[PDB]
Amino acid sequence: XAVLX
Amino acid sequence: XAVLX
Amino acid sequence: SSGLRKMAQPSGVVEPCIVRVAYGNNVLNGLWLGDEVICPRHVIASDTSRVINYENELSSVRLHNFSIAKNNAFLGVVSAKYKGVNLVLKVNQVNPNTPEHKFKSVRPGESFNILACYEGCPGSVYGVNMRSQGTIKGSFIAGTCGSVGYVLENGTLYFVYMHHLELGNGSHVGSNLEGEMYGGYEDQPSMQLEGTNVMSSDNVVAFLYAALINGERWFVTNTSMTLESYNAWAKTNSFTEIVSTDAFNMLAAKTGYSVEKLLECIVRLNKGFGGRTILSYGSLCDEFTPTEVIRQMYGV
Amino acid sequence: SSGLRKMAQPSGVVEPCIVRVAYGNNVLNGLWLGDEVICPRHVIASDTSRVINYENELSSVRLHNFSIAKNNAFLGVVSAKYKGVNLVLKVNQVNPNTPEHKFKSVRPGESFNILACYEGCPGSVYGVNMRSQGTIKGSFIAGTCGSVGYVLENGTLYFVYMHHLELGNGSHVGSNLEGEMYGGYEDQPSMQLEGTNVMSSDNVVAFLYAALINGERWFVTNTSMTLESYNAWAKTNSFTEIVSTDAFNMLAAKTGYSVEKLLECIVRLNKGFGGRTILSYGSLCDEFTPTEVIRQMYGV
Ligand SMILES: [Zn+2]
Ligand SMILES: [Zn+2]
Repeated sequence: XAVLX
Repeated sequence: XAVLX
Repeated sequence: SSGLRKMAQPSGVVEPCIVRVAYGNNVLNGLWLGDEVICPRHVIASDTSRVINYENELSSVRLHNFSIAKNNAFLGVVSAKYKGVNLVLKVNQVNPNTPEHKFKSVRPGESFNILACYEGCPGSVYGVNMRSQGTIKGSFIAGTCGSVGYVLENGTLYFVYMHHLELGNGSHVGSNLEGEMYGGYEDQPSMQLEGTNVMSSDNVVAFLYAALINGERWFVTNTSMTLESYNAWAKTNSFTEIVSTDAFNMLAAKTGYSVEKLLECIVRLNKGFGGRTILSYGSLCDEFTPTEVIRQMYGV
Repeated sequence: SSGLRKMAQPSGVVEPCIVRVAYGNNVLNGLWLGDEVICPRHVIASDTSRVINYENELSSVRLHNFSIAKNNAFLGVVSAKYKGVNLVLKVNQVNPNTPEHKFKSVRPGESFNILACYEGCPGSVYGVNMRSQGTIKGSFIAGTCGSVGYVLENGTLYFVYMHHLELGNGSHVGSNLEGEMYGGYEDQPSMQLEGTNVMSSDNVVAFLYAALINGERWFVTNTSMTLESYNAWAKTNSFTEIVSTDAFNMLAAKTGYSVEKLLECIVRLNKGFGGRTILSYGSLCDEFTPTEVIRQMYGV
């Protein structure tokens, strides 16, 4: 659930 | 009532 | 999950134009463009608590009392003049960091930026929104007179605001740079009073689209209001009338809620939020344009 | 009548350090200081949706694919390296507008500034506040990866933040510039989840002093809470413990309300505002420090 910027 | 800046 | 908060456009092109203008022990901010400096005229007033004969204080002006400072530069006043409620001083040095720029007036409902500066030194940056009575809600600490408002478009730099007085309710009145006062308030410590601001419906509808986008929907109704009914109601309730659905047509298809539906919300919600919140606000704010809302939920 | 709103410190010293860093079709922001450029490492990742073997993608890196741009300058990468979750690229040109600067980490409860930049181009400026779980509430549109956080003190420029990932609740996780991630979150599109943030009591007390100063007093109680009772309650209610009354002693004498009295308010108000508002907020925000509040109600 972590989205890479 | 108007205060000069 | 995003939230809806003011942002300001970066202040870098503006900061090198902000000068310290002093006369006697009067210190305030000034705007240094080309070989000219623009500042509020009261820096020459002998006193700022009763009405000043400003034309007499222009005859009275002494150029050696001017202490104008910017970085390592000390700017000597060649000549002085009025352009409305502001001074226009010609100085002996051209600002080497003058940006391409223009002057315009900001309209009611439009967002712009304040660069709040204490006696030459820029201090903070934040977004505001011009209101129909020609006032804004600043944070203007003593020292920030002549602080400058601006907005960037395309990306043309527009200078739009220079800070002057505070009214009893805390509303802030500035001038544009042609030296005309917003709202028509005179440049005097006189009894002046703010009328009633008409809310920007375009902005409020944008606010509500933001909330929907965010996933906040408790306020949405089983009914709606036609464009022509809203405007009829708007006219007697201090709201602006809506011209076209067109600027909302992306926001409308993306949420699935028509403008007609958000119109009735405005009418009901105006009677109070009933203790709940929308995007954490306690009531309808009209401070975000449809452009601001799109740009922060979707980008570009 | 003032109101209580975030302000950001001017962005001018920072803007000339923000560069466009591209590799292949990966574009994000980078920080150009001296002959070095700092940016998030994922600009080299072949893909950003499953776990990357970053050490392998460093061996794999090709310097001719780097397109780093700033104004009229194109910066050639001399060498590449990791410092934590960020890249450190040595370039063939020294930034002619490098400011005196330092790196530090911002602590939970402290305010700082975000300069949000889209692929090289700075776009907006606003204030935030680091939270105990090492996340912040940004507005980070796609494009703003590697956007930079900073704070000015004395007036030493500190670089404190570089933007990396977004969690499911919308919380934003960045690194400092030594390349350590705030909160300890790993630089991967993995299942990561934010714990519970402990509220800054110092900030909340400041918030309440602001309201009192503003003339808002409906929440003030006929009773109070000792410093040691508050801390005992704070420990089991996700609030920080208060060390000293000392930073509030001006604010206390100026309103006539002791900290003890605002402690009990925090306890009652935490159970809900009961539909009313304080400074237009719907609940206790802990985003304003005692320093911010003083500075905007009184100046300097
Ligand atoms: Zn004035
Ligand atoms: Zn990352």
